[PDB]
Amino acid sequence: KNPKSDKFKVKRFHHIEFWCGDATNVARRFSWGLGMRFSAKSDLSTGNMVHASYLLTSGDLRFLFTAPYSPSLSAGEIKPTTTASIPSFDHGSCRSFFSSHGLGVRAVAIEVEDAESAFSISVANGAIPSSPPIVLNEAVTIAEVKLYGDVVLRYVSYKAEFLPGFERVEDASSFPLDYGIRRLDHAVGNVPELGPALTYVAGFTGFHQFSGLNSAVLASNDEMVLLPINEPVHGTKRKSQIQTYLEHNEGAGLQHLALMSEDIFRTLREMRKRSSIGGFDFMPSPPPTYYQNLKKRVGDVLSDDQIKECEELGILVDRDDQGTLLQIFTKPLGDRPTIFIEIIQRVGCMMYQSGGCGGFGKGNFSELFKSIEEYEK
Amino acid sequence: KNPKSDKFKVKRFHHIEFWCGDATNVARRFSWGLGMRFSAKSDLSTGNMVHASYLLTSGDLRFLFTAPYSPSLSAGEIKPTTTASIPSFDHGSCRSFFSSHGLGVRAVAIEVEDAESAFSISVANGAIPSSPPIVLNEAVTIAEVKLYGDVVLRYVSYKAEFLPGFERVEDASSFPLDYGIRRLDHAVGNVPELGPALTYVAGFTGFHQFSGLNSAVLASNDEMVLLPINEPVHGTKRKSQIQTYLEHNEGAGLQHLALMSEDIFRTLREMRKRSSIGGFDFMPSPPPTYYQNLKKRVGDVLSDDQIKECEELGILVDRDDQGTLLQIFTKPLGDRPTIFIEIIQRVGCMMYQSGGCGGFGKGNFSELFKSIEEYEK
Ligand SMILES: Cc1c(Cl)ccc(C(=O)C2=C(O)C(=O)N(C3CC3)[C@@H]2C)c1Cl
Ligand SMILES: Cc1c(Cl)ccc(C(=O)C2=C(O)C(=O)N(C3CC3)[C@@H]2C)c1Cl
Ligand SMILES: [Co+2]
Ligand SMILES: [Co+2]
Repeated sequence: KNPKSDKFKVKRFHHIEFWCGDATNVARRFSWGLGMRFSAKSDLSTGNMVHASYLLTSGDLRFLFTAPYSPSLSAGEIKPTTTASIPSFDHGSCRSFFSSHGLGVRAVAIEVEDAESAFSISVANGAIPSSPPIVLNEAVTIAEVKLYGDVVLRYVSYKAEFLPGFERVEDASSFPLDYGIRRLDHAVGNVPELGPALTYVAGFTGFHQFSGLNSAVLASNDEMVLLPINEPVHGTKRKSQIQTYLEHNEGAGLQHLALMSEDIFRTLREMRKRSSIGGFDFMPSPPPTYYQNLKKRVGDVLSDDQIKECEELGILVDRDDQGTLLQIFTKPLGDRPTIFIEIIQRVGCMMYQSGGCGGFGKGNFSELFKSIEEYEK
Repeated sequence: KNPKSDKFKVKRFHHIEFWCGDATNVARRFSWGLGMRFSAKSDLSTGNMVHASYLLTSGDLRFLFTAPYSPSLSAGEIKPTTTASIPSFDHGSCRSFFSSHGLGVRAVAIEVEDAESAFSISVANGAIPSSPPIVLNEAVTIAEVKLYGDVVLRYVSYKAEFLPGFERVEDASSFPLDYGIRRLDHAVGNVPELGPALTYVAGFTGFHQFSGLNSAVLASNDEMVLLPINEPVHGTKRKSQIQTYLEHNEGAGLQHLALMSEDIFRTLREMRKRSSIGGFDFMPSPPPTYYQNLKKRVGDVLSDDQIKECEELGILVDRDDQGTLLQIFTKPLGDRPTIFIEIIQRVGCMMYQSGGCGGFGKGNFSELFKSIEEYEK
């Protein structure tokens, strides 16, 4: 059931912004690890005396990496005279965020029809304002409300190239890496209490509802903006990974980003080639029994060769009543056991493909448990 | 003239420690960019609840990358019960350093015969103590004094593998990258006033003395520990890069690290291959006239082919009365126009090769000026 109750017109995920201590080194690591091209910058070389911001792109996926300069470079400026390209940026907020949480997502940005209306309607419906709507070069409007923890939901709307004040990067610096990643599929938050988090976010957006944790997914009208939220389940034998996250992150925050690949086998071949030379590591592969048991579960979707390819790369597979899900998880992206990345490809639900086709892989919890147990053998 | 006036026995450069906001992403970027292997770690997986520290090595060169965890993970500990592997580490000092200076070198570490004696003698001769000598697992002694700005000179001595509490890394994670870099040749500081900086450092070590700036080099007895220091020259047409450094760094600090290569042509081929895919960029190449003029200056040292190889890679060449110097500079390593890296190879002064053979390239200032002028043509 989809009531289509969005309180304002939402289009697609637009970008994800990481707050960093040094944007250069994080961006370069991510570019090589994920096969994303450098495509825009806003920094000293573009007149920005406030923050260094570098944009990576792969297909429609946009990762922004931002770090503060010394406040002294901009101590003469005031907000009317600011050289910052992202007016919501604040030196103190950024340093407080990174010292508290370490490297992580500050903003989940969605493109909307009218960012000022989205902000006003959100706040009228309980959203905690973070940064009021600001019109950038009479062309782009940006506004921010609190989502969970110190993560904001960022609204962006365009009258008619990332943001004003960002320059496209020189093609010499812009090497066309591409491992097949094409768009953000979902962005997941960890909170202490799921109920109040859902009530808050669904309250101001109108988004509808789509071991160790309880979870639920909020979705926009066409279910292309997908925001799962997790809470820990206390008192289990194995301590909840959600609780470990909250402890190491100093509270609620973004847990994982799911990136859709147009060819998950190629993406994982390419990423795994680079794991030990600057890229990303992957969680331990499931035991061979998991792949033995995949014939009975998805034998009608993937051939024996395609499932063998999954076993090589450590891919996981799940299936709902509508489609099939291929997925795999990186180790944490930084020092702390907090944020990680999921690579995903979905099969089925063709009308274009409908959002969330195949679910989010919750069947893989019991199947992995069963798998290791019967693997022990 | 070399008075050999060291006030304590100094061996070689031991390691350079960067203070980071996220050690993982910086270390992985540096590993790929410079061809250095991951060889030791101290972090949550080794029982360290205080800081994440990752060691990269290439030949004898050791780069350490350290970032703080949430203080809450170790809030129950006291210094006697600390899980930190580097006892001088302090959460507050580290966060203050990175917010003030951004990514940069916290410690220039030299190996000495007796770190406690070096500390005591240094402090008796004017050194400002930073961290008193601590004996680690009855095996290694570590102590720190202020060098300049918030950079410390770190003494390490071994009774008889990096530091106790560091684990060698699993060979799967340890990919044997190597672009030919073999050791640290010199480490350079920028200060506001050269005179008082020299008087201070030469005062407590006994080290002897070996446009836009004035500079001087302090050296140990065998001139294998080499510490150049720069000050800005004010009032020139083109603003001093030393002054720009001081402004963007919020004061004195480490300007560049010079890394000796056993084959600078191979190192630069390998690094330049990776510039646009996660590695390091290099400063703009000198004009062809510079390479035209190299026949008259070093035609007896490098063949026409070897000088052509220099022109391809943008290498610079200088020469004193004792040897020849091949050098090239990266763009800044991080967001701010502060720290960069020099790659170097020295030819001549064979006895082993004596330290500083060929100087530090100060002849390249006037030669580059002349070169661009006569290039304009
Ligand atoms: C480690 C692991 C496995 Cl074994 C399987 C799926 C995912 C995953 O991506 C999740 C989401 O996107 C979501 O909404 N989830 C809820 C349970 C519905 C899961 C947590 C993860 Cl992290
Ligand atoms: C941009 C540039 C050029 Cl054009 C040539 C050499 C170096 C260099 O490495 C320096 C040192 O190591 C040192 O002691 N130096 C003093 C002058 C004696 C220079 C600055 C640099 Cl940065
Ligand atoms: Co997911
Ligand atoms: Co130098």
